[PDB]
Amino acid sequence: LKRVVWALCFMGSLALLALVCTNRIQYYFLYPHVTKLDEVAATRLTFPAVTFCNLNEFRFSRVTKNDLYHAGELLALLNNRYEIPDTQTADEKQLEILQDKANFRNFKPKPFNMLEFYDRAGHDIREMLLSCFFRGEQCSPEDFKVVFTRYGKCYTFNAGQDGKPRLITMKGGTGNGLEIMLDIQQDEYLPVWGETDETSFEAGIKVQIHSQDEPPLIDQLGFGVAPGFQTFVSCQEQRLIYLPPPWGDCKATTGDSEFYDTYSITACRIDCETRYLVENCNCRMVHMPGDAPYCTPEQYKECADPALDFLVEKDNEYCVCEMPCNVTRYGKELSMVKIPSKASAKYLAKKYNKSEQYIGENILVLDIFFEALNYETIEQKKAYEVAGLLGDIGGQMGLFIGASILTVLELFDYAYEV
Amino acid sequence: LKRVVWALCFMGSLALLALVCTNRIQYYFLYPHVTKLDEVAATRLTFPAVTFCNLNEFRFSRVTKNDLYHAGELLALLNNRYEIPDTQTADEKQLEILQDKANFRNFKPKPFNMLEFYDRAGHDIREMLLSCFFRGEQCSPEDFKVVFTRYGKCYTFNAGQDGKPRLITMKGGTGNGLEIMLDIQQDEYLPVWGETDETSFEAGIKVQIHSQDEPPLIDQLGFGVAPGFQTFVSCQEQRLIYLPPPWGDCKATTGDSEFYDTYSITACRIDCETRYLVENCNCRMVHMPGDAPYCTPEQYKECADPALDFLVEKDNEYCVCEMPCNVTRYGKELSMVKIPSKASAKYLAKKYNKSEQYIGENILVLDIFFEALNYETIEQKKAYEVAGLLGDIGGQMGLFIGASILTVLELFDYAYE
Amino acid sequence: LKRVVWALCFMGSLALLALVCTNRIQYYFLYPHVTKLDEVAATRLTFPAVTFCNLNEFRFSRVTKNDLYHAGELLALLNNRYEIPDTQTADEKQLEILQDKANFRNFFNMLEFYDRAGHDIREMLLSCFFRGEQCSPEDFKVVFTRYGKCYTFNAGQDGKPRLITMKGGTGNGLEIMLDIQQDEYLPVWGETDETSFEAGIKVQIHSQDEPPLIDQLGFGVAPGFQTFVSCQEQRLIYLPPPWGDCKATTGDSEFYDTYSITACRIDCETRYLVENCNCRMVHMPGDAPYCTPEQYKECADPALDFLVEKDNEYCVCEMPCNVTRYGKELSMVKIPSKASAKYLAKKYNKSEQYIGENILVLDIFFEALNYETIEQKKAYEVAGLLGDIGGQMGLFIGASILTVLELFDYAYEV
Ligand SMILES: *[C@@H]1O[C@H](CO)[C@@H](O[C@@H]2O[C@H](CO)[C@@H](O)[C@H](O)[C@H]2NC(C)=O)[C@H](O)[C@H]1NC(C)=O
Ligand SMILES: *[C@@H]1O[C@H](CO)[C@@H](O)[C@H](O)[C@H]1NC(C)=O
Ligand SMILES: *[C@@H]1O[C@H](CO)[C@@H](O)[C@H](O)[C@H]1NC(C)=O
Ligand SMILES: *[C@@H]1O[C@H](CO)[C@@H](O)[C@H](O)[C@H]1NC(C)=O
Ligand SMILES: *[C@@H]1O[C@H](CO)[C@@H](O)[C@H](O)[C@H]1NC(C)=O
Ligand SMILES: [Ba+2]
Ligand SMILES: [Cl-]
Ligand SMILES: [Cl-]
Ligand SMILES: [Cl-]
Repeated sequence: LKRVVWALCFMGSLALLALVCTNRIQYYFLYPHVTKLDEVAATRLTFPAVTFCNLNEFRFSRVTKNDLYHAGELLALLNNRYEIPDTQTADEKQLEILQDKANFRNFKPKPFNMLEFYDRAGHDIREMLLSCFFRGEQCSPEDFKVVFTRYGKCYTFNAGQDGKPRLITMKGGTGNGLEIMLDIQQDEYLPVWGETDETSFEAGIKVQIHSQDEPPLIDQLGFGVAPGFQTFVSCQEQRLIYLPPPWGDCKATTGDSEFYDTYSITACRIDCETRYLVENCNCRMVHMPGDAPYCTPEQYKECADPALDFLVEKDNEYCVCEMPCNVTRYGKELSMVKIPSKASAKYLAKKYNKSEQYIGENILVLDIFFEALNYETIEQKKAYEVAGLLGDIGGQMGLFIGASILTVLELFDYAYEV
Repeated sequence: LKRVVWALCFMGSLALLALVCTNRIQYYFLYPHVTKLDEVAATRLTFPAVTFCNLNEFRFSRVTKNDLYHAGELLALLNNRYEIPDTQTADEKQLEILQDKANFRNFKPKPFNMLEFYDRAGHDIREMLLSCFFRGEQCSPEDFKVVFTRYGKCYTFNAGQDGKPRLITMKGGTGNGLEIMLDIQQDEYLPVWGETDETSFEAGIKVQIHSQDEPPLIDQLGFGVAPGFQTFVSCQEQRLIYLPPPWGDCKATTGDSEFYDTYSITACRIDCETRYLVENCNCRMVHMPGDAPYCTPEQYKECADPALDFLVEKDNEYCVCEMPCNVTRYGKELSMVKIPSKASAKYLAKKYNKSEQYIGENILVLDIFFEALNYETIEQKKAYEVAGLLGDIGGQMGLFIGASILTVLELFDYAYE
Repeated sequence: LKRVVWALCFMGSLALLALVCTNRIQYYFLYPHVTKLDEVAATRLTFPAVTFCNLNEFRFSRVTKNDLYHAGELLALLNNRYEIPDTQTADEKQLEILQDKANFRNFFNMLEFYDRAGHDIREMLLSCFFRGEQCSPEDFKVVFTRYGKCYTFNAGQDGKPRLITMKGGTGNGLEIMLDIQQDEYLPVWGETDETSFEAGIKVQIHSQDEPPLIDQLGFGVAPGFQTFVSCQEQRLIYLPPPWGDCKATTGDSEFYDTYSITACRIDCETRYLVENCNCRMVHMPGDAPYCTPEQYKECADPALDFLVEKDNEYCVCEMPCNVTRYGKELSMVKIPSKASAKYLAKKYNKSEQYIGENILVLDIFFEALNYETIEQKKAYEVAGLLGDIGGQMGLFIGASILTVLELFDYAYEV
């Protein structure tokens, strides 16, 4: 009778060992991870890269007759027949100027390049930048690097490219960061006389705070800043460490692109777009990097734009961009105050030779800074390693039947002898 | 002497095994969890449901003499004695309209319904919606579905109700989302001539971005949008998975509500309120769902409001809403640009046959989109499961005394003799 | 041949046990932790303390001739030679007043000057409501910061009970209508260090256990808008060494009852200024002597700036293990509505323009009646290590602690 109770106890114990062991094994092959959040104080923080664009792509006073000829349809200033659209709400002077530039009688077309057009007709930072301050000391427009995006000629402060060393901040708070007073030059905006898809009613700038290791993607990752306010941006540096397969989904390999030195998801997207447009239309857009020839406005109309839209719509499988394992993100909180005060309106108007109306509707102040001298870390950590797996299997294997790998080897010994 | 040192080693080993084993047991019985954060790229994102209200509950030009008679005191247009309050700083015409509407001389009242009054007097989406675009293609006011909230007649885009399929976005950024130009119609706002508790000075709209599975709760979960700016709202889809008892506190059961098909904490809140008001006052407010009769303004005055206030403090234990285990939340970052530009102000003024002053104080553009085509996941994960407990107990049990469950069974066997 | 493969299996098995066991040993000695996020529903939430300053340090109408004499250079209204700045863009009345106050023919405490000349909450506070019930200016406690005379609602200091809210949403919180008094702003005729073009207020939402640090931790609120602030209470629990970096011993400073990272920062600053200049600035607390405007120019400011740059290691403030933080999301609506501008203008005896350029409404509340908890939790405890080493020790060679002791015996005998 005792051998029966022993047989039942050994059988049930071996069954429990079976299901528990297969449980821990399956849990290991899920490759599970859990997250470790930490806050690290630092004596210094590397200030990020700040890219800003004017919402107006190009200045009206800088557009020329040749520009209307080649890119008149693309710039939406002229209709398909090289004639001005509906004149509703058209200033007499502006409409006469445009009508004069669109005469096109005995006109010899000069050579035209999209990057030349954006570079000269775009808003000059030397005119927009009314004042610059970093850590309380003056900055020059030479700190701003020209970057071409979908919005046109844009500028990146502290880009850290072309061998310039990146700036640091040793104190947090509103004073100890970037602080620029900009004039968005609303007088230079393209007149809107007729409704169009490209017609926009916004006035202000668009800013993206990003690491120097990634290029700007201002059309998607930027936030707007409106004239007439001083906007504060409190930043919190975040350092992210992800896990590669089979734990998570990250880009383990450096994967350097021909266009960009360091791999980033932004660089992967704009690289994918660049390759697609170069293959499909044999030309490259203004914002894209490389050595390819830039598109002509005819190529823009008949190939480039429908090609990108078709790439977005047809299938995401062509452009699948994984996230790198080491990522520096910047968190940001926005707040506003009014500019200028009644005590300063006259002084600003006289300082920049403008009317107080103009100052009120054209001046914005951007204040970008770190809230405090610390950074957060978010790390994906492996939850079950092979040492822990063997430890649990050994513990339960020793608890239920008290056997070992040598014991199973001995049972296989008798099986081979049998 | 050797058996004595052996006895000391076995005793100390058995004590240590005792305290370590009870340690792992107690840690298991705390039922602990830890969190798994992950970010997932996606080729498509389901666009959320967007509900907005005008801050002005009902239009002044649509209020009628009968409305003043029944709900004049409730709307704060008339005083306790059904008379207009002080006319201080009242436009002559503006007051003339109200004085004529509140005559009540030889007036034979007609039936009155609160939901009819809000549905007819509230701001019409056909007049507010100056332009609508979703993913660059035009939308109609018919895309917005009417929901009645505490703020009055409100509208939900991509509500996904009545069999409509939920919309998706295949690109991120400002262009590729919902983008509406609204006229908040500040001329239709209730005149404020005298101080009252209900008096408010704000002008604009209130928006809540929420999953289609939940009803809006704009009085608590909404954010404001001011006229004269294009407000960008960058959304981040977050997918949350919680643990039921005994690990955490989540809804293990489906939790069928009578009013709503899907369970949500909001649906639980307005369910608690609706049930409480039906039991105490036998009527429901406009925002509440169901089939009960709507309250009359007298019922609102003498029963509903004090009942809700008594519900907040006295019965704070009475309404307990557990959180569901699988929840889709949307995070948001707001930024603004100025509207309109000087190059467009007059074109807007002529396009909508308004003065530039009006455009300046009445037009707002709302741009709701996903920052990028990805979603975050926040999961509560069990930290100590029974397999790990048995493995650790077996490991320490085998390290300290080298025993097994069969060893203790044999010890009970020898003890049996 | 069988004993040879048995011996090799025991050798290799002991090697595997060695590397796995040392693996768990080293992993345990990393002292790792992982994060636990949780959301806790509550019937009540303790409302935070809200400190706000006007961006304008002191009122122009309250400055007197003596104040111009002593602190004229510091306040930037007068130059080093006690003369008026450039007369470009100067109000005729303001310039006549300043020249008259600067007559300096036949003609001071910093805290008296800030306390009396600063913006009075009794004039700024046009309306106050908390949970729908009226509040008085006496509920705000005066705190002196770098911005000047500032005010803290629900400060909870001096034994006052902390306020609670039993409902979430815009109505059920603090709601104040303020007049920033833009007419009292210092006239700016020439460039100066204090010169600012902003108009509005600065707010910091913080727990009562920590002092305000509004020049660094504040956000702006612009006039002409009602800004809503949705708050989410967060409770953070950190680990002390060797797991993390937290202050296990509170080691509260004499200046403040409860230890906070901010309180440690301003304590270090006060101590440094007392050591180098034998005086304390306006914002600093204690019983120490306040600086004179001459002391400010030649000692205080360069000492503070040099303290930030020269020795950043000197002030090391550890983070406490239990920290209550408040998350916040801002949004705006326009104030006043066209239907309400006239009533406000007449109610407060101002022009409709003045209301447009001076009135702001602040609405601070909890989004919902819950709070988040973020806890650092130990990933490998000594019981788990002994369990893993025991499991692998029993799987690979099947030995025990008693087995190793017996091996020491048999080795000792032979
Ligand atoms: C990602 O960041 C980690 C640190 O956060 C890097 O790990 C360091 O790698 C260097 C080798 O170049 C070592 O000298 C350091 O000791 C490592 N630090 C730690 C904490 O392990 C890692 O190399 C980075 N990965 C990439 C691809 O850049
Ligand atoms: C200010 O600008 C106007 C615009 O052309 C110009 O005529 C005037 O001379 C300028 N004044 C000064 C002082 O430069
Ligand atoms: C435009 O509005 C005015 C009143 O403001 C009205 O008289 C006129 O008929 C309107 N025109 C159109 C085309 O609606
Ligand atoms: C810290 O806060 C937690 C709740 O978040 C509480 O349980 C604990 O008692 C507090 N004190 C310590 C020393 O952890
Ligand atoms: C109202 O404002 C005027 C203009 O400054 C002032 O003279 C008058 O005294 C004010 N009324 C009161 C009651 O303060
Ligand atoms: Ba009752
Ligand atoms: Cl997992
Ligand atoms: Cl727990
Ligand atoms: Cl670790």
